[PDB]
Amino acid sequence: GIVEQCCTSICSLYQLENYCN
Amino acid sequence: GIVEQCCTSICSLYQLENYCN
Amino acid sequence: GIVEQCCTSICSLYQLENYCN
Amino acid sequence: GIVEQCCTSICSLYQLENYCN
Amino acid sequence: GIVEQCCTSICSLYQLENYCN
Amino acid sequence: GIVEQCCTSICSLYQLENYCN
Amino acid sequence: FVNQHLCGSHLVEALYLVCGERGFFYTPK
Amino acid sequence: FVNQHLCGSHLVEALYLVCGERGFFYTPKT
Amino acid sequence: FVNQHLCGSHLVEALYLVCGERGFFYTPKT
Amino acid sequence: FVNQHLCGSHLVEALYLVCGERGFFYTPKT
Amino acid sequence: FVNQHLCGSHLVEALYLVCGERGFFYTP
Amino acid sequence: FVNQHLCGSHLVEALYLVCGERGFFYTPK
Ligand SMILES: [Cl-]
Ligand SMILES: [Cl-]
Ligand SMILES: [Zn+2]
Ligand SMILES: [Zn+2]
Repeated sequence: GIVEQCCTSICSLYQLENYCN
Repeated sequence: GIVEQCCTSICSLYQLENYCN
Repeated sequence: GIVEQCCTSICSLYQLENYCN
Repeated sequence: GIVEQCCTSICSLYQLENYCN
Repeated sequence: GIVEQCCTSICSLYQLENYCN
Repeated sequence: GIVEQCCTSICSLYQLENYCN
Repeated sequence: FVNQHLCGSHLVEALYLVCGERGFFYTPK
Repeated sequence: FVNQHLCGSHLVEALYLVCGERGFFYTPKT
Repeated sequence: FVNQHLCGSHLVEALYLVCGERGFFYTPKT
Repeated sequence: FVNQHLCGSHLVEALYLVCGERGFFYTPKT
Repeated sequence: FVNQHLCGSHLVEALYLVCGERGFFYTP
Repeated sequence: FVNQHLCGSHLVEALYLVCGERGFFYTPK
């Protein structure tokens, strides 16, 4: 998930926008 | 400045980037 | 919406739980 | 103490309340 | 209390300090 | 830099003041 | 609306704490 | 794991800001 | 209610930074 | 790494939500 | 003014996320 | 990892409180 993916490496705001509904 | 601009109305991510070095 | 309900008055923890998955 | 109890294992809401006045 | 003094006008770090243990 | 100085060890208020304008 | 904008940042932090494992959906509008 | 607990705190704050009007879903479990 | 609620949140974080190792008591009313 | 200090920061925010009007004590020793 | 004070704490966290490696100058 | 990234969010917050009306400079690189 977002944790495995954004807690092991830094997510740019463009990677974050994917979880927006 | 940033204050008069973004505490008055909600600044978008685009507007805030004008404040970055 | 939660904003209208919990930004107007303070929601207890029980009230916020209403919005969990 | 709080730090010992909650900085390695997550403390639940009920454990946090032990530190309320 | 603290809320009464620090929630209308900004309290400085020196004033907050009279609240430490 | 600041993160190398203040994220390895905790900086005091005197060391953070160094970054004030 | 900035007071609402500010309050909403705090509400998501409270939802995160309260909800735990369950998670939550935040739908302002 | 408190580390993951802390990070997720920070990730919900970034989602809030990035998603704006649209909102988001926070589903750790996964 | 909300405004003082929001300010108290910011207040405890300032006390945490200022008081460091001494700790603190937060009693809104008191 | 200031892990403890970071943890502490989050704990006082969690205690403020949990305890409400009652308030709480924060002693970094314990 | 505490309201403006509370808002700039939120603005600096936002600047932190938007700016990244560029950093920023925060001048009220 | 993101330790540095998490720590920096807390440092900008502490600088904001320490510096007051002076403002501050956040320059990581
Ligand atoms: Cl606020
Ligand atoms: Cl953290
Ligand atoms: Zn943190
Ligand atoms: Zn706030």
